[PDB]
Amino acid sequence: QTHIKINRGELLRGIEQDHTRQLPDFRPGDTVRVDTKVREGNRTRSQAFEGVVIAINGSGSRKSFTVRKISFGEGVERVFPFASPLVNQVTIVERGKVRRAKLYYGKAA
Amino acid sequence: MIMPQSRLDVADNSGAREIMCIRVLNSGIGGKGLTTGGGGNKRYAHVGDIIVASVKDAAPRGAVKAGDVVKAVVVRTSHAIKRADGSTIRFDRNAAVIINNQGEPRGTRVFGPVARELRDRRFMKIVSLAPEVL
Amino acid sequence: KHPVPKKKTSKSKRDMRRSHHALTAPNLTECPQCHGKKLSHHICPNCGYYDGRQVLA
Amino acid sequence: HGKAGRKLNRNSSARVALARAQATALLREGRIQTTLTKAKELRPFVEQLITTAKGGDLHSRRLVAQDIHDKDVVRKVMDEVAPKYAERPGGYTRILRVGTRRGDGVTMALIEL
Amino acid sequence: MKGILGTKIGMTQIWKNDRAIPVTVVLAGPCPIVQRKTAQTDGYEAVQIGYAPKAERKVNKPMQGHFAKAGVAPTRILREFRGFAPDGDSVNVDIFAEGEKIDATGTSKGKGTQGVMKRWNFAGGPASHGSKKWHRRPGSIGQRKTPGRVYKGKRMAGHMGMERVTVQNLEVVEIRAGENLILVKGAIPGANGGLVVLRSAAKAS
RNA sequence: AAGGAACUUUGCAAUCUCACCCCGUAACUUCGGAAGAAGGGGUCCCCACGCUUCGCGUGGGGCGCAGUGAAUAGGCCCAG
RNA sequence: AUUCCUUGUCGGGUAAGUUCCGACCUGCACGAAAGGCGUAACGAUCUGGGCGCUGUCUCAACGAGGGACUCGGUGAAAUU
RNA sequence: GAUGUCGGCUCGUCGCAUCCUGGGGCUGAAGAAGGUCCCAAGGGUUGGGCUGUUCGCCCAUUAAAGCGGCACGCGAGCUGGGUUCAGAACGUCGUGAGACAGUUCGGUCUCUAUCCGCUACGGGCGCAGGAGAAUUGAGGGGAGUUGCUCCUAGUACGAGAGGACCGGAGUGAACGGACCGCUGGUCUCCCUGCUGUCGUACCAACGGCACAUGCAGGGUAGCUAUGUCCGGAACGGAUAACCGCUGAAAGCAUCUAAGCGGGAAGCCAGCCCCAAGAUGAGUUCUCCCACUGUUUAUCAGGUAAGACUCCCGGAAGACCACCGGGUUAAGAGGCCAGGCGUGCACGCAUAGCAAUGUGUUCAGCGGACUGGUGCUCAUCAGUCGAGGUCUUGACCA
Ligand SMILES: [Mg+2]
Ligand SMILES: [Mg+2]
Ligand SMILES: [Mg+2]
Ligand SMILES: [Mg+2]
Ligand SMILES: [Mg+2]
Ligand SMILES: [Mg+2]
Ligand SMILES: [Mg+2]
Ligand SMILES: [Mg+2]
Ligand SMILES: [Mg+2]
Ligand SMILES: [Mg+2]
Ligand SMILES: [Mg+2]
Ligand SMILES: [Mg+2]
Ligand SMILES: [Mg+2]
Ligand SMILES: [Mg+2]
Ligand SMILES: [Mg+2]
Ligand SMILES: [Mg+2]
Ligand SMILES: [Mg+2]
Ligand SMILES: [Mg+2]
Ligand SMILES: [Mg+2]
Ligand SMILES: [Mg+2]
Ligand SMILES: [Mg+2]
Ligand SMILES: [Mg+2]
Ligand SMILES: [Mg+2]
Ligand SMILES: [Mg+2]
Ligand SMILES: [Mg+2]
Ligand SMILES: [Mg+2]
Ligand SMILES: [Mg+2]
Ligand SMILES: [Mg+2]
Ligand SMILES: [Mg+2]
Ligand SMILES: [Mg+2]
Ligand SMILES: [Mg+2]
Ligand SMILES: [Mg+2]
Ligand SMILES: [Mg+2]
Ligand SMILES: [Mg+2]
Ligand SMILES: [Mg+2]
Ligand SMILES: [Mg+2]
Ligand SMILES: [Mg+2]
Ligand SMILES: [Mg+2]
Ligand SMILES: [Mg+2]
Ligand SMILES: [Mg+2]
Ligand SMILES: [Mg+2]
Ligand SMILES: [Mg+2]
Ligand SMILES: [Mg+2]
Ligand SMILES: [Mg+2]
Ligand SMILES: [Mg+2]
Ligand SMILES: [Mg+2]
Ligand SMILES: [Mg+2]
Repeated sequence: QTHIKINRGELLRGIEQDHTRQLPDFRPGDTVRVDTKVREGNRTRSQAFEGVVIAINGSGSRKSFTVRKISFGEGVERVFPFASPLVNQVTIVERGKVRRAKLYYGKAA
Repeated sequence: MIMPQSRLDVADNSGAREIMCIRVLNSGIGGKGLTTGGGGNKRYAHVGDIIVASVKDAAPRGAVKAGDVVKAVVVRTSHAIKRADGSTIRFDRNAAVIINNQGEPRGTRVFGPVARELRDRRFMKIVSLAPEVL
Repeated sequence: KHPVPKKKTSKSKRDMRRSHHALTAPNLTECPQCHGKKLSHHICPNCGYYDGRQVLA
Repeated sequence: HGKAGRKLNRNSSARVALARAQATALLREGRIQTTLTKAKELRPFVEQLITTAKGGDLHSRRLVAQDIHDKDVVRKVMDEVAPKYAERPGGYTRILRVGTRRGDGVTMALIEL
Repeated sequence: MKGILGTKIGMTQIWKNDRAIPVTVVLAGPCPIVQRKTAQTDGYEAVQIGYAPKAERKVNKPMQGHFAKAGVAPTRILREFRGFAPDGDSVNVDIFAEGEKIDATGTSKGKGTQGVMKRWNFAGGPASHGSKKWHRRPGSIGQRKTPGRVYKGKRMAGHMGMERVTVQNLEVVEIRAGENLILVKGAIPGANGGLVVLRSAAKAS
């Protein structure tokens, strides 16, 4: 409704690509180790989630991926944006033989 | 998002097996002891807000008993927590730690992880008892 | 329940209501070939002419 | 509101059974007389079906075999018409607005190849 | 004062330092001067400029005369900004610095004739407690014989949206200058491929 | 989604549950009963083996989120 | 199902119980085939509590189908 | 010849005898925290347990959990629990039929708005030519809530314990507005898996039907709240209670009797939205012009600028309206590429007695998304649409 010829998608990319990063070929069901970093007050710690990967979603800057682990008897999943600076290095560990693409059904485990 | 009827489980050895919510409040934890609310409302409780709660189940032997009331602080929203990078957490089961009026717990420790936001809002001690601070 | 009208309505209003029901007249044109009259963007019904012939005479 | 399609006051199972019989005849006889709407409904679905059939491989013929149920017609678009359509990128159909009618009083149309 | 025009291109996710800021992308392709109105001319203090371009053919005669009065080439769209001044013609560099709070105005996405819910946030009705045909209806309009009317402006079903909406104090995350692209913190009302005007904040703080 | 009777005059309504097989089953009792109490587990496809068959037990394999895979199909309990 | 005083007093359950259950006895105004007090089982009866499940609710959302709306055909009503 | 009643629910809006919040006087007011009274109605006023209940008691909070009016507001708005019909039982009255503002169980709340009123949206005409756009803001609506923490400060005060005003900085509830990038929902045929049965002759592959998706699994665009962004202000003018300056009547004293300053969450202005039907109809830029018709026809006609009509569509919308495109053309569809979605097609090969597995296959399939592309349709044309009344007045020839 301003009519103006323009590639919405490509200005989109123009921005949302400086803020974009690619990772290891994980397909879902692959187990993975993310080496996450935390800041505690001036100091920068370093935890590490390590789980079955259940969902990759979207793309470009907004591309994300959800891990799921059992940490101390209580079950917990967690979802990273491919390009969050509080996420340092992902590392495939296993390659799952997965028949679906979203892996929700494994929340009975 | 916890609200008044929510039966969360308990992370402590304070003898409360299972506690059910009953009000919410919105006190930080500053100065002398805990404080008194943002106000009336706040219709929901999520991770590190306090909730007043009644006690639904307990250990046949332990500090705190079957009916005992008493304020708890949340540790495991089955809901989801968005941290200012985009990271999201979520725990499969809903849970809390029981506490006293200066903050720290009637427990001797904590079972299962806790969300780094408890650290945000200065619950030192519970964060310390915590087996994992995700 | 069961709303009805309070008072019978007048010839006057009633025909002010009808004030619009007035039909709009097909705006027509003459159809370059067979020569009856066609509706704009449709087929001139006599011959069958949209630019050559389609539906038949 | 970026949605897209027609509900054509039928359900959803119907909607299909329609544009499948309608594609079935448009392919069965070069042009058809039918409501202007139901036509602008039958345009891009027949069209896409042209682009399935335009391909040769057995697949494309089972791909078509799903929507267009009668062998003769399938075979027609597969073997006969689609090939004929080779060098042309689209526009395998066109639409003509005739006029009115008595009962329903609805505008009407010819849709052709 | 401060102001310029451009399009709503899209909402996206980007990072400054460590946080997921959500940013909506505005464009503000150069706007040209067209009309400069002063008191001794038109009473009030303003400037009319223009956004999306248009080819001489699809253009009126009058509008042509207009756009020709200051050698400009037609813009599909005109608009005014009260109490401005510049010199030359108007882009976003020279107008915004990164971080400056700004008031962003658009039209909304409109919704058609909308329920008492959707429209005005009405309560509702006990979806299963015997409640004949009263599931979505606002209940009562008044009192009784007094006053015996219905109040002026009593909220009820109505065309929702397509309003002119302004949202206040928004922050210029990023200026992709001479690509006339603007990044702005958060929401901006009215649909993608939108027409929006970025003006300085109304306020101060 | 999170919660799970906070609804309300009352869980009104709607979901739960759902068939067949095998384990197992309370106070109370007029010894018939309660009782399908409760609560579990199995259920599909293939190959071999036995058995009274169309059939079925057993053993090993196979696949999908799930196998009365779709439809017909009890929510249960305590106490007046 | 009977209680005026009445939310009687006490206990149980609840975080909190005019309801409900037990006891109490000062039965306004129980009582023995106009049956009295019990009781297994039976109940689309009535009353309270629980477990389970749930848009009943917090707080509503998206979707679907049939209306409502538009066009051509036929065209009522109570009221006045 | 009918004004339907309690209570709930929905919806509201007024009063101020003010529950909170804001300002002040008094104090048996050191501070903190209070009592009480004057000003003050802008906004705000929680969730449950019992009872038909209003009410009231309790649970747990709160700045506060205000009091009342609007036919004890609100049934052509919903409930239908209380009471008021017929059935039945219990107590009590009555010899009886029957009885009781005693109790108890059950017990039909009636699809079409004519007018005023209201929310929205058009059609007409008006606004001294006929048009395309840009607008001043008369005046009118929304909005106005509040805690907690921290600094000032362990400072003033006070043996002490405790503990400020003022100012300044943050963080949050509820409400509102918008938004779909995130997190999720849904996504009625986008992709996949399933069964019983029918059919495409059979196998293999598919399609129906099992919803009005047969079931299950995911699910883009759009739409959404649980998600996100932003807000309530600052400042200024005039006030209330109140505090004072100069100061006479009444040589003194006096805020007042002439005059003057200060003074609130309130009024006006400031903020967001509508707004010249503001008939008092405003202003500005631009465009078309001074046409033709025996007044036997003192008003029409053909046209300019421009516009509709009609087709094609849209993040606009029930209709109308609104935005774009209409071949000088990228408007939509299709087509190509890509994205995203499903997750590894058919066939064939291979392994296996088979069920199946592996390969070929990051494979195949494809609703909305992003661009490119003249393959399709937006073809032809029909319909309107100016000639500018008078009066004075100033200015030019
Ligand atoms: Mg998702
Ligand atoms: Mg939140
Ligand atoms: Mg107990
Ligand atoms: Mg119809
Ligand atoms: Mg069907
Ligand atoms: Mg719309
Ligand atoms: Mg509702
Ligand atoms: Mg009146
Ligand atoms: Mg759930
Ligand atoms: Mg029921
Ligand atoms: Mg026995
Ligand atoms: Mg059983
Ligand atoms: Mg498996
Ligand atoms: Mg199994
Ligand atoms: Mg059933
Ligand atoms: Mg008691
Ligand atoms: Mg008897
Ligand atoms: Mg019987
Ligand atoms: Mg209860
Ligand atoms: Mg009709
Ligand atoms: Mg009457
Ligand atoms: Mg007063
Ligand atoms: Mg008020
Ligand atoms: Mg009265
Ligand atoms: Mg009343
Ligand atoms: Mg009434
Ligand atoms: Mg009743
Ligand atoms: Mg007697
Ligand atoms: Mg009407
Ligand atoms: Mg005004
Ligand atoms: Mg007026
Ligand atoms: Mg107002
Ligand atoms: Mg200090
Ligand atoms: Mg001290
Ligand atoms: Mg909100
Ligand atoms: Mg998106
Ligand atoms: Mg989504
Ligand atoms: Mg044969
Ligand atoms: Mg077969
Ligand atoms: Mg069939
Ligand atoms: Mg059949
Ligand atoms: Mg059927
Ligand atoms: Mg589905
Ligand atoms: Mg002043
Ligand atoms: Mg593609
Ligand atoms: Mg298809
Ligand atoms: Mg396209």
